[PDB]
Amino acid sequence: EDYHKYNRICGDIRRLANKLSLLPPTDPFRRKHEQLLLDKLYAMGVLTTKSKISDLENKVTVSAICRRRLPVIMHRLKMAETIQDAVKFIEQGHVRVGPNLINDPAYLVTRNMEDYVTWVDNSKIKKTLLRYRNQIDDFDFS
Amino acid sequence: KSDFKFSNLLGTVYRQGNITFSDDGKQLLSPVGNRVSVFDLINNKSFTFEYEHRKNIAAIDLNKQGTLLISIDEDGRAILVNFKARNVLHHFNFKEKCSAVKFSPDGRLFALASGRFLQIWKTPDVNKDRQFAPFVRHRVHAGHFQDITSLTWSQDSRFILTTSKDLSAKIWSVDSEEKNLAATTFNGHRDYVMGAFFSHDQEKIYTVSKDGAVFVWEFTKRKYSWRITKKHFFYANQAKVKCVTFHPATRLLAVGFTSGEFRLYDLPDFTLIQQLSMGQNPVNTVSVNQTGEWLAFGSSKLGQLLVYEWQSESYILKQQGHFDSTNSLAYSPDGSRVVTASEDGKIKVWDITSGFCLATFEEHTSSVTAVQFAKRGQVMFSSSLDGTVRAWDLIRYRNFRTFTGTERIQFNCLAVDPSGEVVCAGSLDNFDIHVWSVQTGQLLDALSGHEGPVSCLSFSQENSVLASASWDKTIRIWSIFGRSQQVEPIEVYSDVLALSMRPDGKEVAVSTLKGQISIFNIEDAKQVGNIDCRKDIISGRFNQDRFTAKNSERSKFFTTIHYSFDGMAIVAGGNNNSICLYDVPNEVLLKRFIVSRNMALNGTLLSTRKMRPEVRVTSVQFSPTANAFAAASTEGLLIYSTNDTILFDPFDLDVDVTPHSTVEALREKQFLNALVMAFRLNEEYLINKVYEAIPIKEIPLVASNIPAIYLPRILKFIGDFAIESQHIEFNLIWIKALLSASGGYINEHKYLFSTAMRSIQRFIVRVAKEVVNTTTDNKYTYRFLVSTDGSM
Amino acid sequence: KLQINRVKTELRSALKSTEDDLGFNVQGLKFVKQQWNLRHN
Amino acid sequence: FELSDVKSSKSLAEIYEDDYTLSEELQKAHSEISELYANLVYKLDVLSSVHFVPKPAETPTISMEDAQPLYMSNASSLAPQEI
Amino acid sequence: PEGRWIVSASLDSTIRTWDLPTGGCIDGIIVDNVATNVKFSPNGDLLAT
Amino acid sequence: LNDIDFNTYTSLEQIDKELLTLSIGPRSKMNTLLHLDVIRKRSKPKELPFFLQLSGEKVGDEASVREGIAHRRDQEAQKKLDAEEQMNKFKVTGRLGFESHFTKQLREGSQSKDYSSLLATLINFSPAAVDLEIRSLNSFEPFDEIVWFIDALTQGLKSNKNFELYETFMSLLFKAHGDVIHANNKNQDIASALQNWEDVHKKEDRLDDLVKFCMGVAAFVTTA
Amino acid sequence: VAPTALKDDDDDVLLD
Amino acid sequence: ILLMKRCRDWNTNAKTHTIAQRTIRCILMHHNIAKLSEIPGMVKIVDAIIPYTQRHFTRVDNLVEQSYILDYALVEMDK
Ligand SMILES: [Mg+2]
Repeated sequence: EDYHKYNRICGDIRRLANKLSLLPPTDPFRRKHEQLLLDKLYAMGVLTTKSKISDLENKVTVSAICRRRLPVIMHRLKMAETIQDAVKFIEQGHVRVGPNLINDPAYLVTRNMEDYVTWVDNSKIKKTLLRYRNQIDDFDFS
Repeated sequence: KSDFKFSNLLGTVYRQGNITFSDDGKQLLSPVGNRVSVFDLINNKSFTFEYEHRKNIAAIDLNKQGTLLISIDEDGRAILVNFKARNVLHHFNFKEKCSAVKFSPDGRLFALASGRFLQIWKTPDVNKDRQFAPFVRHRVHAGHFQDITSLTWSQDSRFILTTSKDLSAKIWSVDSEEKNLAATTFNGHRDYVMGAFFSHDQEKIYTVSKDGAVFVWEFTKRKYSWRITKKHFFYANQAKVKCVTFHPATRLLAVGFTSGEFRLYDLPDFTLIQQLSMGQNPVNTVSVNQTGEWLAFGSSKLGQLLVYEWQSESYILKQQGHFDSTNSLAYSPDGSRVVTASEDGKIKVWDITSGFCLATFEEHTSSVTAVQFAKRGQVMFSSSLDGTVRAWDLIRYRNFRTFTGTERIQFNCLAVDPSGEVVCAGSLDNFDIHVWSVQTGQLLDALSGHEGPVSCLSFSQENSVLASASWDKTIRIWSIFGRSQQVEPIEVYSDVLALSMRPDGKEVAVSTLKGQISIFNIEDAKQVGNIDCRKDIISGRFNQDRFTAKNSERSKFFTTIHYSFDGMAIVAGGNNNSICLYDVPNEVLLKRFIVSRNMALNGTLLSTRKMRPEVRVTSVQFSPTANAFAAASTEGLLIYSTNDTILFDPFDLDVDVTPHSTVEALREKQFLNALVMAFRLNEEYLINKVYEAIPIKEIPLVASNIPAIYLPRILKFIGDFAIESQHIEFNLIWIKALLSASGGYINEHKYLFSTAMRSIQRFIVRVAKEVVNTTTDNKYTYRFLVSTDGSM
Repeated sequence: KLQINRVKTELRSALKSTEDDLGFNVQGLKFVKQQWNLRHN
Repeated sequence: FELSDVKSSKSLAEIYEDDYTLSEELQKAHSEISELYANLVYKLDVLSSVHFVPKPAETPTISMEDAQPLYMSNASSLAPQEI
Repeated sequence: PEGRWIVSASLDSTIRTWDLPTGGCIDGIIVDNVATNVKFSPNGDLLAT
Repeated sequence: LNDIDFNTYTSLEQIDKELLTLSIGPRSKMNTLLHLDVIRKRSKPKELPFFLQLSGEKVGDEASVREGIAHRRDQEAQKKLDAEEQMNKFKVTGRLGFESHFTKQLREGSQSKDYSSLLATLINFSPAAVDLEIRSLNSFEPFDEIVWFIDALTQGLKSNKNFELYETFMSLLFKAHGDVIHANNKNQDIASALQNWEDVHKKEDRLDDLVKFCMGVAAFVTTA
Repeated sequence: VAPTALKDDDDDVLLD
Repeated sequence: ILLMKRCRDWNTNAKTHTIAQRTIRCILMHHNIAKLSEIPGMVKIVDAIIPYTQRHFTRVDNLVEQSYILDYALVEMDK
């Protein structure tokens, strides 16, 4: 497993933030950009809680970005037993993030969109869930 | 009950390939992705060809006669089209990547640069009937050892210069007998040869290299042979020559470098006429007019197109398209202009008639999600993911106000009160609809109640109620104006993606995730109709798919919908390759349009994202003129119009009604009968003939006696005709007669005549006022000069 | 009918008189700007 | 303020010369900061975007795009109150 | 396709094109073999018989 | 009847002589002509000594400042050098006639009292070409060229064709030669030519009456 | 001729 | 200069612009326009008058358009 790309993202966050530390503290230009970076990472879900730039130096990690992966997200939500099963469901097109079907396992769910990841309406997997509960309603076609 | 046909593509003026000037010099041909766009510079108009290639266009050329246009894609597949009739003539496959194509100045022959081979073919005759196999190869030349960069025709159709990557410029003779005349290879350049040209006398040959060296070749004694008499160099610090063109008559050399700047030189003296820069991106193409007074330049990276008049240093054309897909579009209330927004965050205002960008706004930091006009039309609003809503004054083109939430909420949808005093926006993260005051800019309040993100908003243009829908599977009608506030929620079977409000304001349609368009009555809050859309939607299997298209459910719904201004049809689009037009009262599909046929686009047919461009429609709207609808897509703003009207759609026709009888009615001076009969046939040419043959004295008599059924038709005819016609006073006489004669009837039925009156007001405001406004200022300017005391 | 016919005529003339003065001044004041610009540029 | 304790590379003539002819270096960092931010935003945008995201993009220059129509004049863009 | 013309064939070995707005035969042909069917292309560029 | 036979029809150049007709072309030409000046400005492309003469507090001579002891022409001079440098850049030697085509017809039209040829070419020039010609009109007494141009336009207005183009031409005339006309308004030739244009131009006010009426009814009918 | 073929000094001294 | 300063201020208010316009009209009609330009500060005063005059001209002109409702009333009564 290669985390080359995420290391570059983590590194680029470190190099960028360091340059802000160099720029004089009272400058409004740096303060605005530092907050935008923190807001962006918070929106992405990398930072679970609003953090300071000094915290952003060390909280950002490859594992944090891996946690936002859709198959990893599904595993915690218990939609899939194991990551490999989650990837297979994504490839076969049984999962939707909001109104959009995502067939790319590499997709990272944002913080707001985390709540709306679910099975597609006509998935045979979804029918298996409702049949197990005996709650399958054919008016909803699922 | 109208037939819409693709007319033109806004938002894109140049994508790649070579731009070509028309032989008359009054029209410019620019390849726009998978199609060809033609710009009428003198008349300031444009149109896009309806024919479509499988892949992006690579090389095009138009013959000097102006009758035949050849276009070649990146796969070598060619399409020959009749320029005058705008109809495809033939398809031929050259089975190889053709770098360039050029017609002979005679027009009998055209030459192809295919790899390292020069192929010469015979031009099919346009006059002759359609031929199964019209393309015949005159000859194939194989001299070069590497790909041919470009080719140039001799003025007499007797020689061709081909420049290749072999650092050599080589000449050939079109006539086999004339092989001994020109069978020479020119060498000496230290880099790729980009262009070889004849002089006007054809005695001299100029060759230009990528390194920036121009070699002048003459036939002279050392017994006689071609020699480099003079050498010129472009001393660009690092820029490499990208495109070269030469005009023999004026001896103008226009060169575009990779640094994004172009130089004009006078040969053989190498006098630098001028040097300008369009930007930091390479200048991919350069072209010259037939007379040599207009220079056209094209940069592919940012889609810039520039037509430059070096005589007067004026810009005939200066345009740049959207770098990103157009996320939203909005028509001006009268339909004169359309505003487009892109994922960049830049808003561009377009003129429908000219098809050119009047202004570009770059204040928004992030993508602009929605754009909407006020009912008055002077003001335009836009919302962006950066967390701001901005109001734009289009008479003065300024952002006179900006609205924002307390905590920087990302906005996806927007709606404006008809009075232009309240603005509402929705978000995918807050679940509340923020309301602002236009005059003050303060947060009036947040409308709460949705348990899901608010997907879409709309105010009723008349009743001023607000309708919102969400992924909460519900629709809420807000009566915000008034002493007391009411909310009426309506449940829906699935998530609501798009919402449209009927122009009369009595019904609302919603497109759901199930692929259903459901219509509800707002006053009663009960469903009145439903339309199935899953089966109509055409979705292609993506190249990365591991499941079939029929089993695929990626997008079998419509993410955008809009009513027709008559109220009887809905146009719908989504993340798919189909634009479906339905009829609300009877719930049937009137027609389906294929958005794109480009094979490159994905939908037409663990750290790395597998992503390629896809075909999708972001927004659709009907033109308020009721003759066209525009659909924003990845390639650009597609506009379909019913202007051509080649169909025969008679109304209440009878055996007695005939075009000959209508002319006889005019000859007998039965003007009212002739006009009525012309409308029953519904032929524009016959209506126009009768319309212009009615004397001024008889207009009030005819106008008062027109049957009420034909009144909406005639008013619509006048408004559309008067916008581009020259008979300004004749039309105004007709409008005055109709309004005075049928003014009460129009008022009694405002909705019936809403589109006809709007077109009339566009003519009276956008052309008629400008004439009197200039006429009156001369009158006052005149009086001051004569009445006032002259200067010392 | 006669009252509306009358009220129309004097209403137009009074309005046009004000507009005539406004149109005259804007052109004259514009001309003054042009001459100062020409003599001082 | 910080005082340099090392020998100045600039000779005494040069310091007078330089002052004869807010900070260029500070603005230099600003341009790099924007470049780093833009590249970072693109990389995150691609990873979290459902749809395709294109990569963001002396001599006299021509302005391809203008904020106002060319025929429109700056004076006509000012309100009477502003004048 | 535009609804303006009707092209008809008959056992008298002729194909006639009729202009509906004027209600008159604008073109006439004589085919050696009787044309049993006549169909326009949806685009209108081709006529199949 | 051939037009009926080929189901086509071409709009008349002018339905009636008394009826005002616009030019057969784009409507943006009039807008371009009036605001040609600002278009040009908006379209213009975007642009030590060994004995350093330094004194004052900079070099520590604070005593000089206490006792009270204490280039734009050079830029003007350099701007002068650029102007002549621009002239040495171009050395065209082609033989050109004394008079342009535009001015030649202007003289001929006055001689024959028929500016139809001059008007016909006036409609044909580009907006840039039109502006240069009007600006280049001679402005010295007896002001023959200015009077002739007014006479040409006055004939065009009588024709009731190309109404918008002739109006904007006179708008350009006043813009470029208003001071000349204003200073010598009392001169008989200008006053006579001006009066004749006013006599015609006064007639073309019916259009304003039609335009005003239609909106007042159209706006009212669509509203109430 | 090439194989590809078809088919007063005004004095600068001026009195100032 | 004093009088034009008053005319400038009166012009800003739509309730008093009418008096300002006629006084300005009288000045232009009874003075040498060449002399008026040379007066220092006159141009800056004339800078302020023109934009407000244009606003007042755009209004009133619309009132002329609205006055044609009477014309539409008369033709309806004639029927
Ligand atoms: Mg109460």
